[PDB]
Order: sequence, then C-alpha cells, then structure tokens
Amino acid sequence: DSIEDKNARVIELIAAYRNRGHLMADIDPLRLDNTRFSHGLTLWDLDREFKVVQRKKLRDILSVLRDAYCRHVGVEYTHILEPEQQRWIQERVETKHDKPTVAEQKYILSKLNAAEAFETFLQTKYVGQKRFSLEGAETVIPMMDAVIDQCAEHGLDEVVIAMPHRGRLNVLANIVGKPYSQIFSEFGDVKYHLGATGTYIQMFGDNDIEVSLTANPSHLEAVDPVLEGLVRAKQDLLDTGEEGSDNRFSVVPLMLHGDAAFAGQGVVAETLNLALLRGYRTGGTIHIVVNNQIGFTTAPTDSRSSEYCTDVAKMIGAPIFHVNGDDPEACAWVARLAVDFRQAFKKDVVIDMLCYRRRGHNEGDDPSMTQPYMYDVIDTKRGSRKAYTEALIGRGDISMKEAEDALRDYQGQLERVFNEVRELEKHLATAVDKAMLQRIGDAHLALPEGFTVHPRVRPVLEKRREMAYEGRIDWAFAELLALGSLIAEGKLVRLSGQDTQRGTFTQRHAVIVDRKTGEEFTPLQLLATNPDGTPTGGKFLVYNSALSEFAAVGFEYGYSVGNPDAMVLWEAQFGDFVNGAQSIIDEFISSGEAKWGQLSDVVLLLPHGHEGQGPDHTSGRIERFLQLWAEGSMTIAMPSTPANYFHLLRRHGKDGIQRPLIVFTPKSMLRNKAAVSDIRDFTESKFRSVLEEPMYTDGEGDRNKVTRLLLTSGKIYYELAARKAKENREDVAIVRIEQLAPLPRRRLAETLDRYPNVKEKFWVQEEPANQGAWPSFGLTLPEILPDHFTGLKRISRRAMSAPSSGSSKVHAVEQQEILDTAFG
Amino acid sequence: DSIEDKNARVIELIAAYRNRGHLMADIDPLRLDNTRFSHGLTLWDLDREFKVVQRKKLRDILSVLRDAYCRHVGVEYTHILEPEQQRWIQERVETKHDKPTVAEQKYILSKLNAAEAFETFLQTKYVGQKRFSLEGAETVIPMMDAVIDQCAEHGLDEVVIAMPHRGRLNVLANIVGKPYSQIFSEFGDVKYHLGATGTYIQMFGDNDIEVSLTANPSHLEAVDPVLEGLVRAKQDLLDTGEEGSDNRFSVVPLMLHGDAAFAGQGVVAETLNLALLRGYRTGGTIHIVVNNQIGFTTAPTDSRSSEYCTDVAKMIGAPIFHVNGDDPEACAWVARLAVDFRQAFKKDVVIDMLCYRRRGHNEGDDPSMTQPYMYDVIDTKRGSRKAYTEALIGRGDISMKEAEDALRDYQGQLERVFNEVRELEKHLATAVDKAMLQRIGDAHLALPEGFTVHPRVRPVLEKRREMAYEGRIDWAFAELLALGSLIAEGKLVRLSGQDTQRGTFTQRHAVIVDRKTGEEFTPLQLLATNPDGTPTGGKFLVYNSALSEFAAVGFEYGYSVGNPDAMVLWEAQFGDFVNGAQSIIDEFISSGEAKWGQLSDVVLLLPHGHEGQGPDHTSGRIERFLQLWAEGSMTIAMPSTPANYFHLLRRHGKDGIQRPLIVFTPKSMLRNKAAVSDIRDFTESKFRSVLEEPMYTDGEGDRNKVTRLLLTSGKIYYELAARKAKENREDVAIVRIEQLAPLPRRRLAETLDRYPNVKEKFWVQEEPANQGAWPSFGLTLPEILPDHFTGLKRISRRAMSAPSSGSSKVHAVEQQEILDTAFG
Amino acid sequence: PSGSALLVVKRGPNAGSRFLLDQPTTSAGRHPDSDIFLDDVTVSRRHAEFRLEGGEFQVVDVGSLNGTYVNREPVDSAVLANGDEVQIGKFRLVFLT
Amino acid sequence: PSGSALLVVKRGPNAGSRFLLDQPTTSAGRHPDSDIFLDDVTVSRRHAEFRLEGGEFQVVDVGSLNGTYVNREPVDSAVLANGDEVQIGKFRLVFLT
Ligand SMILES: Cc1ncc(C[n+]2csc(CCOP(=O)(O)OP(=O)(O)O)c2C)c(N)n1
Ligand SMILES: Cc1ncc(C[n+]2csc(CCOP(=O)(O)OP(=O)(O)O)c2C)c(N)n1
Ligand SMILES: [Ca+2]
Ligand SMILES: [Ca+2]
Ligand SMILES: [Mg+2]
Ligand SMILES: [Mg+2]
Repeated sequence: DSIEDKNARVIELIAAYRNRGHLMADIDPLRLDNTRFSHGLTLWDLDREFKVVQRKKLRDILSVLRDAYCRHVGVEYTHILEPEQQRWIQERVETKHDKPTVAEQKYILSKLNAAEAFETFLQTKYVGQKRFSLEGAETVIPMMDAVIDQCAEHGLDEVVIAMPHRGRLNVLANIVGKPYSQIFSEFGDVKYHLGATGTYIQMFGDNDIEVSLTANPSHLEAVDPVLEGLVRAKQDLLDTGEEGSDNRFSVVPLMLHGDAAFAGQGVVAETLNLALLRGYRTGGTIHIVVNNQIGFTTAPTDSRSSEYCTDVAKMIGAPIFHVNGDDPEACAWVARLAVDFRQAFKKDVVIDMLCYRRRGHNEGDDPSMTQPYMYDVIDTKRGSRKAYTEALIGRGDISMKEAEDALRDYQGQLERVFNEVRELEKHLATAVDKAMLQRIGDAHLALPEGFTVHPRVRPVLEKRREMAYEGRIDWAFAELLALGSLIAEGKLVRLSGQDTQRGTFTQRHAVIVDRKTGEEFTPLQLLATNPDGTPTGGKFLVYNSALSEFAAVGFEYGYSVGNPDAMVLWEAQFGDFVNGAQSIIDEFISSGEAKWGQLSDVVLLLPHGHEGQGPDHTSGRIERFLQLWAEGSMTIAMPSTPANYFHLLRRHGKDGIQRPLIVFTPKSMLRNKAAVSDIRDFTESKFRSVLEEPMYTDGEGDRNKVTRLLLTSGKIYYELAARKAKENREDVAIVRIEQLAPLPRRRLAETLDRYPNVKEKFWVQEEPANQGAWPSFGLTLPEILPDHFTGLKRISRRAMSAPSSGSSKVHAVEQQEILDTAFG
Repeated sequence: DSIEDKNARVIELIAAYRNRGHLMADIDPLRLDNTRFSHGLTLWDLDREFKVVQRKKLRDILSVLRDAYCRHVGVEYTHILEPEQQRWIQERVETKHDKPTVAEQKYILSKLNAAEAFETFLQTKYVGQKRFSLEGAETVIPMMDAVIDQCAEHGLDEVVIAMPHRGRLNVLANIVGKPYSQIFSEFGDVKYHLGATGTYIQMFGDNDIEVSLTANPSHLEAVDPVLEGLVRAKQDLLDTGEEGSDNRFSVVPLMLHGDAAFAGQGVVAETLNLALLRGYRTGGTIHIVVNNQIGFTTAPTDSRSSEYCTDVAKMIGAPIFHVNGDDPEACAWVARLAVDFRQAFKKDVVIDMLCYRRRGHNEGDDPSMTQPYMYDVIDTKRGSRKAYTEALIGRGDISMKEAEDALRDYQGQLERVFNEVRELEKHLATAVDKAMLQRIGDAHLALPEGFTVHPRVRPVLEKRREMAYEGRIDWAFAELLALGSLIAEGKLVRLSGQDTQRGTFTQRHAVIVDRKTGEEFTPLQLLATNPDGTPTGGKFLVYNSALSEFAAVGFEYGYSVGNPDAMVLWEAQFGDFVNGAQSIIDEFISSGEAKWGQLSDVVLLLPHGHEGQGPDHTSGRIERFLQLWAEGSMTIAMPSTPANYFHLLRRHGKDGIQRPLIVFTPKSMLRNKAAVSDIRDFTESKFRSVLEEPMYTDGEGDRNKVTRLLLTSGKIYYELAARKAKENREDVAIVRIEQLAPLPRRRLAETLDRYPNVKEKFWVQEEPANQGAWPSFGLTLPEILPDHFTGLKRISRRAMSAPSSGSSKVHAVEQQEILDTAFG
Repeated sequence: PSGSALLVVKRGPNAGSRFLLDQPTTSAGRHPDSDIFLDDVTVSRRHAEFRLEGGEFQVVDVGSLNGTYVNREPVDSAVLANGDEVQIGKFRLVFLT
Repeated sequence: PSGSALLVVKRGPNAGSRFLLDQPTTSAGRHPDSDIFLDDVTVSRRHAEFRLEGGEFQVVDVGSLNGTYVNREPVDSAVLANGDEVQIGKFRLVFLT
C-alpha cells in the first residue's frame, strides 16, 4: 500500500462520513442500542497530509468529520439531487462553529426553565394531563423558539404552527405567549384543539413576528394539508410567494409530529408531495418530529420499515437532521440552519428530535408493563434543564452564582403559574346585468396576439360569446359566469381539482393551451381588470391538483380558513372518490365551527348521477353529507339548471357567511339540450331552493288538474318531464328540491299549496332506497310538514350495498322502471 | 495537476456516475426534454491507468460506467443504507452483460406480438376502450412475463398481481392466460374489476407457477394494502415467510401503478411502510410503474414535487430502476434483477417503466388540446413491436426471413382474436364446555419457567383463572374465551390494531412481557396444542399495527380474502379513527361481494360510547355502517354482555359464511361491575339478537305491569336499569337490540308480544338524533313491523354536526336529561 | 396402433391429451383447422408438421417464431424416436411408437 | 415631574405603558408585587432595580437570568441618562428626565 492507496482510502473515508456518519452519531439521549457504536489507514497515517484546495493531516480531517457528523447531530443530505443544496449543507456543517455567547446559553436555559415549570405545574395541579406531558421532550421549546427567532431574523411576517396534543399548552404559554388566565379558564379539554394567535419579540434582534397555531382534531397528521392551505392563503394575501410579487414566502409553516404517526399516516406523503407544486407550495415547511422512540405501547420496529421515522421526507429530497434532545444548543443550532435552508431553497427541512416520554401514555398506565427496558433506563434519566445547567457549570460557561440565579428564576416561574391559576379559580342581489354576461362571453374571444386555439376548443369559445348574447346558457358557462362576475366585483376565486382547468368532461376550458407553443391563456383573468384599465382587486387562481383527495380537500379547507374573503372550490373527478377525503369532511368541514368556532366557506363540487358507468362513477353519497348535516353546519345542493347553479355560487360568495357548500354537479346533464337557461334567469332572478315546471310559472299549465305530485332533485327531472310531455299527462306535476339542506320548509309548503287536488305524493330518486335524499327526507318531511307529507311514499332503485349496479344494461332497465312507476 | 489529482478526480467521477448517472440516462422514449443531455481530466488521461484490485484505463472505466448507468437503465441504489445491498446491485449492474440468445429475443418479440394484436383488436372491435389502452406501454407485458418467469426460476409458488384498469384485459390474456371466450363474454365493464387465477408455464425452464389477479375498485392504489394482506394470508397457509418454517416468502406480490397516482395517493406510503413489519411483511413486493409521463390531462410538474414518480419508495431504502419502455431487453433484464434482489433481501424493488400513452384518456378526448407538444412527438413514434423487430434486423440478431416469420405470427394472432370473438357473438353450536373455559383460564397462569410477570399484570392473570371457574366473566376475558376456544378447535386467529396486544384500555393482555428480560408470552398460543401434545391446527397471530387505518384495514380485508378459514379481526384505537379507512370500507368491505362476488369474513372492532371524552373519542359512526348495509352485505352488532359478544364471535367464525362483521365495542363498560356474565351463559346459551331484562327471563318480574317500553342498544341499558331499580319502576321495561343489522324482525316481534299492556314505545340512544341507530330504525321499524312500531318515538341527544360536545360537563347534563326523559 | 405413432401432452394447458400420427402430413399450430390444435400465444398459427415417409416419423418447423425443440435442442427438422420430447411453444409433447 | 424620571415601554406586550421613578428604590421584575411589573417569562421574579441616590438615576441587576442591558450593552449597574434604552428580558424601556 503506497501513498496512492492511502489517498484513495482518505477520499472514500470522507464520502463514508458524509453519507453514513449519521448512523454512528450519538443522537439517542437514552443510549438504548448498545451495538450502535474505509479502513486501509492506520495510526501511522494520522499525521500524513492529504489534498482537500489545501493539504490537511488525517487527524484534522477526522476531527472535523467526527464533530460534523458523529456527535449530537446526524446529518442526511447526500440523497439530495441538487448539488448546490448538498454544497450549501456540507459547507455549513463542516466549518468550525462559533460557541454560543453566555447570553445565548442563559436564554436557552431560561426557555428550559419555562418549559419544565409549566410541565411540573400541569402534572401536579390536574389529573388526566399525563397523555399531554412534554416531560422528556422539553427541548422542543428552545428549538421552536430558535425557528421563530430565525424567521424574525429574516424579517418574515408570520410563523403558523400545526401540531398534535403533546405539549400543546406548553407551546401556547411559551411560544405563542398566551397568558395562564386564558389557558386555564376551564377544566382532555377543547383547549388542546383550538387555534390561537400571538406576537413573538426577538430577544437579541430588532424584529417581531406573528405566531399562530391552527385548530385540529385528535386524528394525528390530518391537519398537515390544512396548515399548508392556510399558509398559502395568507401568502397570497401578503403578495408573497408563488402568487406574489416577491419570492420571500414570508408566512412559514412549522409542522410538528410524533414518530409513529409521521411514518404511518399516508396524508404525510400526500402533503410532502404538495411542497413544490405551483398550486400548493408554501416555500418550504419546517418539520419537527418529537421522536420519543415510542407510540403509546408500540415499539418503533412495529411502526415503520426503515431506519428513521423521517425517511418518508426522502420522497422530496428534503435534508434531515437527527438531533439529540439532551443537547439544547445543537437543537437550537439545527433549527436556525433549517430556517436558513428553507429561505435559500424554498423546500422542506425535517428535524428529527430524539427524546423520551417520561410518563406513561395516559393516567393509570405503567409503561414498564409493555416497555420495561426503556422505562428502567428513563427512571435513571435526569431532566434536560438540570443536565444543561450542570453541563454549563462543568464547561465553565456559567459560574455557580449564575447557576443559582437560574435555579432562582426556575422556582419563581413555578411559583408564578401555581399562584396565578389559584387566584383565577377564586374569581345583496346575485343577479348581474346583460353587460356583465356579454363581457364574460367577449373575454373568451379576447385572445392574446398570435394565439393559436386548438380547432376543437375554438367552437367552445365562440359558443360562449353566442350564449352570453343569445341565451341557451349551458351549465359549464353558467359556472364561469358566476366565477367571472365575482372576480369583476373584486373577489379572489381559487378553483382546483383533478384535471379541473380543462374539466373532466372536457366542458370547462378555464385555461386554454396554444396549439403551436403550449402557451396558456385564462379568459376569466381578463375580468380582474376594469374597462378603464384599473384592477378590480379580484383574481382567478385555477389549478390542476395532484392525484390526491385527502391532502387536496384538506388544503382547500385550510385555504378558505386562511382567507374568509376568497371563493374556494374543490372539484372531485367524480363524487365517488371524495370518500378518500372522509377524515377532512368529518373532522374539519362538517364540524370545525361547532367544535372550535373555526369557520370555512369551502365549496365541494361532486360530479353525481346514475348513467350506467358503475358504482365508482355514479354517486357522491348525498346520504352521507345529509347525515353529517345539522342546522347551520353546511349548505347542500343539487341544482338542475345552469342559472340556479349560477345564483347558488354568487349567493355563497356574497352572503357574508362562512359555511361550507356541497354541490352534486352533473356529467351527461352538462350537454342535455333541455338543461339550458335564458339571459333573463341571470339578470332578473335569484337562487330558488324549490322549482316548479315552467308550464305553471311561465306557461298555460293548470295546477288544479294535478292529482299526483312527484318530488325530486337533479337530472331525473328532465326524463320525468319528457315522459309527461310524450304521454300528455296534465294530472302529474314534478317539483324539484334544489337545496337539500337546510330543507326549505317555507318555500316547499307554499309550492305544494298551489296543487289543492293532490291525492298522492312521491319522492322520486335514481339512487338506491338506502341512499340519496330518501333516508333523511323520508324521516324528516312527514315530521316537519305533517299536513303536506304524512303518507309520502318512495320511488327509487332497490336498496344496495354499492351506489349502483356494475352493468349499464341493468342501469337502463332500472331507470325505465322508475319512470314507469312514476307514471303507472 | 499531478497523478494524485488525476487519481482523486477518477474516484469522484466513479462516485458521480453511481450516485447521479441515472439523471443522464436515456430513459425517455419520447426524448421530451432537450436539455436532458468530475471534470479535472482530459482526452490525454483516457489511456492512463487507475486503481480499481486491478489497474484500468480511464476509457474502460468510462465505457463500463456509461453502459451501466447512462444507457436505457437509470439505477438508483446509493441511498440504500445496507452496504451489502449496494454491493449486490453494483456488482450485477457494472459487470459485462451476456447478450440474450436469439430464442430469448424471439420470445420477447412473441410477447410484443401478443400485446399489440390484443390492443389492435380491443381498439378496433369496441367503442369506449381508449381509456384502458396499453398502446405505447406494451413492453409491460414482456416485463411482467420476465418477473413471473424469474419467480418460477426460483421455484416459487405463486405471483399475485394488483393493478389499475390500463391494460388489464391484455394482462388477463397474455399473463394470467385466460381465453378470449371468457374475457369477451359481455359488453367500462365489471371485467376490469374482477379477480382471476391461472397457471404460468416456463418457456425455457422446467417449472410452473400460479398467477392470480386480485379484484379492485376504480380508486387508484386502494387495492395496494389489500394485495399485501392477501399475499400474507397465502404465505401463512403455505408455511412460508414470517409465520412459516422457511424464509422463501414463496407467494410474490406484483404491484402495478400509474405515475400520477403512485406519487399522489397516501395509501402507497402506508403500504410501503408495512414492507418489513413482522405482522405485515410479504418478503418484498415487485413494483411496476407504467410511467406514461401524464395523468389524464395533468403534466408531471403538477402531480409531484420530486424528480421521479417513484421517489416515495426511498421511504424504505428500496432500489429503483428507471427503464426505457422502447428497450424490451433492458425491461426484461431489470425485471429479472428485481426478482433476484427481492429473493436475496426480502425487500421491495421499484421498476419505473418510462413509456407513453398513444391515445387520449378516453373517447372524445383529443389530448393535443392540453398537451400539444407531447402528442405532436407521440404522432411520430413507431410502435414497440415494429421498432424492436427493426432493431433485431439492424443488429443482425435475426434474418429477414425470421422477421417475416414474426410479422406472420403477428397477423395470425390478430386473425385469431378477431375470429374467436366473432364466433362467440353468434353463440353448529357456539357454546363450549366448562373444561374449555377452565383450560383458557389455566393458560393465563401456565407461565414459562422463570418468567417474571409485571406486578400490575399478575392480578389480571389470576382474575382470569378465577373467572373461568367462578363466573362474573368480564368483556375482555369473554373475547379471549371466544378466540381461545376457536384456536383449540383448530382455527387460525389473526388479531391486530393499534396497541391491540395489551389493549388501548389496558384490558386485553393477549401478549405479556417479562419484567426483567422483555421476553414475550402469549397465553392463548397454548390452546394450539391439545392436552395429548398433538397440534390442534390452530394458531394465535396477534400484533400491534403501524399507526395506520387505511393500509391496516385494507390488509386485514385482504388477509380474510386470502384465507376464508381464518378468524380475522382489526381493532380501531377508538371507532372515531376508522373514517381514515373509509375508502376500504366503501370500496371493499361493504360492497365487494355484490360488485365482484369477492367474499370476506373480516371483523372490525370499533370502541364506541358517550363518556364525555369529546367528538373523536365517542363514536364509531353506527349510522354510517347502517346506511351502507343492504341484505346479506354485513352483520352489524353492539353487544351489551360479555357472553353475548363471545357467542357473536364464535358464530361468525363457525357459521361457514364469509360476511364482514362490524362490532361497536365498549370502553368504560369493560370495567362496569353489572356488565359481567355467568359460566352458564357460555356453556348453555347462544347469540341473542334481542335481550330482555333478567327479571323477566330469570327473576320474579311481571311483564303485564309494563306500560312503557324502552328499546335500546349498548352500555346505556345499565344506566336505564340502575334508575329503574332505584325508583322501583315495574311499569317500565328495557329491551336491547344486540344485532343492529340484519334487523332481527322475528325475535323483536316475539319479545314485544310478551308485553300486552304497552301504551308507548321509545327508541333510547346516547347519540345525537341524526346519528346512532335512530335515522335507520326510525324509518325501517314502523314499515317492517307496523303492528308494533307505528307511533315509535325517539329519546336521544339533540342532532349535532359532530359525534358529541367537546365538554364532559355538557355530556353529563345531556346523559342525565336522556334518563330523566326515559322515566319522566 | 399398427405402424402409427402417438403424441401425448406432458406440459401445457391440455396435459394428458393424445394425438394420433398415421397420415402423411399432420399439422401442429395455433390455427383452429390444425390437425393438432395447440392453443397458446407461444405457438404460431402455422408452427410445425409431423411428416410420415416410409417408416420414419419426422418433425419439421414450418416458419414459427419460437421454433421447435427435440429433447431440449432446436431443430429445423428431426427424425423422431420412441420417448422423444417435442416442444412447440410452451407445450411439451412425448412421441411414442 | 420635579426631580422625577419616566420609563416608557417601547417594545413588549404592554408597549406605551409609563412608570414613574421618584422613590429611592423602584423594583422591576416578574413578581406581581414589583413596582414595575414586567410580565414575560424572559423576566426573572426579581430582575432589576431603579435606584435614585442624590441626583443620579441608576439601573442595577439583582440576580436575573437574562441580565439587564443599557443601549444594547450588558451591565451589572449603570447611571442612566435621558433617552437611554433599558432592556429587561424582551422588554425595551426608554428612560426620560
Ligand atoms: C389517525 C389517528 N389514529 C389513531 C390515534 C390514536 N392515538 C393517539 S396517540 C397514538 C400514538 C401516537 O404515537 P406518536 O405519533 O409516536 O406520538 P406520541 O404520543 O409518542 O408523541 C395513537 C395511535 C389518533 N389520535 N389518530
Ligand atoms: C383515487 C382516485 N382518484 C381519482 C381517480 C380518477 N382518475 C382516473 S384515471 C386518473 C389519472 C391517472 O393517472 P396515472 O396514475 O398517471 O395513470 P394513467 O391513467 O396515466 O395510466 C384519475 C385522476 C381514480 N380513479 N381514483
Ligand atoms: Ca359564504
Ligand atoms: Ca363467518
Ligand atoms: Mg412517539
Ligand atoms: Mg400516467
């Protein structure tokens, strides 16, 4: 072995530390794994010089490599595909670090004092707080503080936090800055689920930054896409980020996690997947995993199939720093480095804080029952605050007097919280003018100079200008008429979903693509400018989503929470795939207002209808949304006309009420020649929750001849009306319930009273008997209106375990059976 | 720059190709990115020798590196943490490859002939097949064939496929081997969703292997955990893998995906996360992504935030091979290498097949509307079969005569399918004995020699032996009595969920841990051996799951499909988190039998009940399961007694019917002193769908005194009975409906007829009016039994948008309001 | 079986099936009008011929894509002996006198 | 304000609040009985003292963890001048004659 061999071995040894040094780093404060701690070189090569461009001794290369990668920080970065990102990390991690000042060390110790005094109070004063204990993980408080401080050092506007329950009240008091009089007002509680806002002031700098905490259910990680949507709405408002004039992304998401949930919940990977998308990016999220190496009673070997709980973050080439929770200086240093990386590259950074869970998962849990080895080790562990104070004395960083000052400060914080809580205990029109319709029609033909329209798209543009002036406005254009007029009035409109720009049924064309250059044109964006050239203040933000339901619906819900003034619509490819977002629907959309006072105006567009395309292309599960509904929680509709859908959307965007809207939208009814509206229906009408046939309101129809009343909703009305016209059946009338919830009790009663000779009333639906509106209407209508619906019968498909048959032939037979029964 | 500098530059250049060569590989058959295609060395260093242990010229190092990493295969492996796995790949990828024989090339060409003739027939004969077209991706057929052949070369038992719809009928015909008479029996269809089995025979080898295809909904990726459960049940049956006597894992999962869904669906990461878990591993899955660089109308830049659609696979350190779909030899070679890796290391391998989508997404779609550049390039592309035939001629591998033989073979396959389809068109007791109960009690104290029981666990073991002999058997022991007796009778029992070994409410203790050594003991596993020492054939497979609902419920459903003879139970931590698995419940559990004829006997255990712990710790959403139900789809129950839960489980496991069971299980009722059963209830009874108070069946109660009948289900019975006893109210009786679905019409009527003096009947429930059993019972009971329930009224919590209030104080007031109304 | 031969399918979807060789030419292939119909995509429409001339029984490949094997050896034509194995696509046939 | 001084909070949760200095010793800290109650976890229970002796106004740190600063400079004790900025934890106070 010559010098050439020794040189080669040194280069490979350098690469081995950079790549795999993290596998030998002293990251675990419990040291649970005994066996945890290139070889062509020996002791004789230690003082030999090697090219690095300077010549360095092997012992110096080794001390730099060991300090950078094998101490209390495990660095994973060589999986990153961008070489400039690898160099940036390598240079900051391999340089000699400046020791913190005494004032910085004392400040970190002051945050450990605050975190431990809060935990000590929480565990002593109340029973049932063990499940929320931050004991063994208090270092997360100086870590989060360093994140927020570093964001303030960059002069950013706000840090928005999402986190599970563990240490939440400690974060409210010591990070958000909420006083104990507000935190301990009642006697876990709703307090572990509510949102909050506060102001963070730098200790050593000149800036302030807003700090907020979003609301969340107990469902671990479900809030992750909600936080991103909320941050993105705040960034769009501040004219920062993707849809802003600056590239600062000055609203930062700070996302906290547990080790078992971070690996097990699919919504994590769905949310990471959004990190660099044009429609969803927030300029990089700062993640903190509180890695206590346990999940209730479950060991990490039963929770994940990889070395680290953070390995899913490699999905987007994010850097990952595993840091020892017993070293608060390294924890604060990693936090500042994470923020600097996020600012330089606009990409997620993951901090894996290795720590422990001092207590059992909850009250009455002796965790040594299932993890005796771990808890025999934890019973010998001294706290973070005492260990750090002792480290500072031993290093000579602080005197014994200064350590006494710190213990004094600690006892004073402990006295303060115990005494404060003790004293607290003993104390508009939706119609637009013709000019608006024409302008939105004209916008579809106001193409940029030399734009080449696809020959199949050109008739759509020309038909819209034609409809705007002549009428017979179809469903797809009425939607764009509603969104376009809101933009012209100054509203921000965000529309997204799978293939939503063009539309699943090739009906929308909200974005059109140049046949020769691939250039995009958005006709509705022209409505953001008044005829005089001044901006209206409005905007059209239309995107194709990722192929996700859970993260996409969660993002749109969060976006609507972040900007109550925006019109926010999410569209399912088919309503049948929205069950993929069931956790978001159950935990945020349908219930957030009642549980947390958190309001959302999000719209869900669910393509729905029996057309013979199978059980996954037929239903948005109307029955499930109706079951979730309670007075004032949501508006649920199934409009049958383009103009009534237009009025519904305009009412939703202009009512000054924050309440989700669920719309069951059409598929074949988009091109049904009878399902078109007149210009007058847009300029001289409003949203009608109950509709009659045009022969009674506009024609020469006789309502006194009617003996059989058919109540329905959706596209089946047109088939019922076609059979009625062919068979010339004046004895039968069809009434449509456009607004399914809240039930329009008053309008329904007034409409039914115009038919004094009805002997029998039937609810007609395409859906099986256990589905559609019948399970709720069948029960509620006779109770709510007994003089109108006592004796109401059902006409539907038979009850089924799936939304429909898989056969289009069976569908057709069943569809003809419903019409034959309705007119039998 | 000396030799030392040149040497260093060569080592770094070697590392750069291994790490990042894949970024320059010619993987895209469309070459859409023009800009796609260490530097201290020059032309003068090309013939200089460098240490590699042999000395090699730079030009030779470069040709090996370029051939291995920069041709038609992009290799990603240096992210793998196991060095032995990196070496294994590096050695197989950097060695000189033996060119395939003419017979192997001709065989691959025969598979391209088969794939293209099938596609040509499918697109010509039927309308509405464009959405399933495999045109531009036909190479997936020789690729899958090479996977299955390589599994047969290892002498494995079966390959089980899960895939979306694209090319499914082509896979049925050309991989599974189903004849056209079965494939084209009807006129997308249910055929794209059904399961199938076949026999694969090696062309050049001596083995056969079974090939099956699992059923699936349209929900992309939802089947992924279902496939894993199915494979794991098949491996357990064959005594292979984790729970087998051999380490062969001789049932192989072959999982197909699309590029947009693989990145966007969270269930992918949840399923990868299961790959090395003891309770879920299947010895590695072979993944194939049909990467056509599009998702309906959406470009990859709107679908993912990373370089590759396969980057989520880095979550588990899986190797990834990006292969050019226009090179079928490299595609077949990567497939064989993937199987060899899977066999050597029992870990997933991902194949990213880069290809294109020749047609629009469906009928009437001109894809140049949204992707004009891509489709102008695709319109110039010649097919895979013609290009490969032309490559073989140009290389001199085949003569012009042999190429003519191949074209002849192709036309013959085309004629065969067109003509065949043309002709097809013109043509037991659940009770156990006392000895069984005692044996299961005794098993809890039959500890291994020197086992140290935790002092808090010891009373549980002793109380079970006591209950087995003396009675007052609680809920937790009755469950183990049911599972234990099934094992003793020879049944395989699989039980899993979050913290399911110990139990969320510290009640199960199915596995106990040695206080000093951490050793595990499973008392019920002793029932797998008869008193004579012979095995019963039974087994207890009990695990703690990952922190997942979607993948965990999907796995248990697939496991039950894979082994209809197993007792399979999944347990939610609280029923409130099962909505995380809503896609599995809607698409497989509740509906798979009606849609595909696919049967499952899976059990879902859902902890449920109003106890003041908030809207995420109260409800399993009984109302949602009841809404999904249709005759013969599922059994839904809420037992109130330990013995009735025991009989329910034994009936489910012994009835010889494959039908899912939904059980709403207790929390505080586990330790309710009144909710205990006698020995006699286990030895001399059966499952009772309707229960009366023990004062009428066993006591001195007078049913003729009853004027008010209270119908209920669950734990509220005990509070209703306590109030009745305290107030001595003989005029009120309480009837329990234990089986919620199918409604026990006959037993309910017989029970109500024993109270001839009832004037008023009320349905009593803890749940809000829009939740629990009332929305379905309120509507169905008066219709089904009009002489018993016409006039039935409700007593419940008010209708809410969440399962409960967040306040335990409000809960207590509401709970007392229900009892006060019931006895008002 | 006076002067005749038998082909028995040993490997393939119709394992156990027997074909009699007693005509001058006996066609084997995927065409349904083949004398010996071997229904697998690995078999060409026109694949092989079993020719009987004088006393010898011969197998001849007639332009198939995957070829014809006699006792694991590829052949254009071969005189068959008792107990020989003929491979036509994935099918394995035993020749018997 | 004859011979007295004023402290005005410029940075902190109570920005705009004014404290009068006219006693011999004026305590500043997190204890609610402090003369100047500065309610932030960065402030120690007993943190600083504003001492008036003769004509000079002095700030003195009484054993706080995060210390006391005068015009961005850490001090154990310092004579205050008109317009000086005193930092006690995250609070910034301006001293005025
Ligand atoms: C989606 C979901 N499933 C299940 C639960 C129940 N649960 C509460 S805590 C817990 C374990 C959490 O483990 P980890 O994520 O490591 O966090 P830790 O409690 O250790 O901080 C589980 C399964 C939940 N709240 N959410
Ligand atoms: C979970 C789910 N969401 C939405 C859809 C609707 N859908 C059908 S095809 C498609 C795009 C698929 O893209 P990719 O996965 O790349 O597959 P490809 O069709 O290109 O093979 C979508 C969104 C679905 N079937 N399942
Ligand atoms: Ca609104
Ligand atoms: Ca059964
Ligand atoms: Mg944890
Ligand atoms: Mg695709």
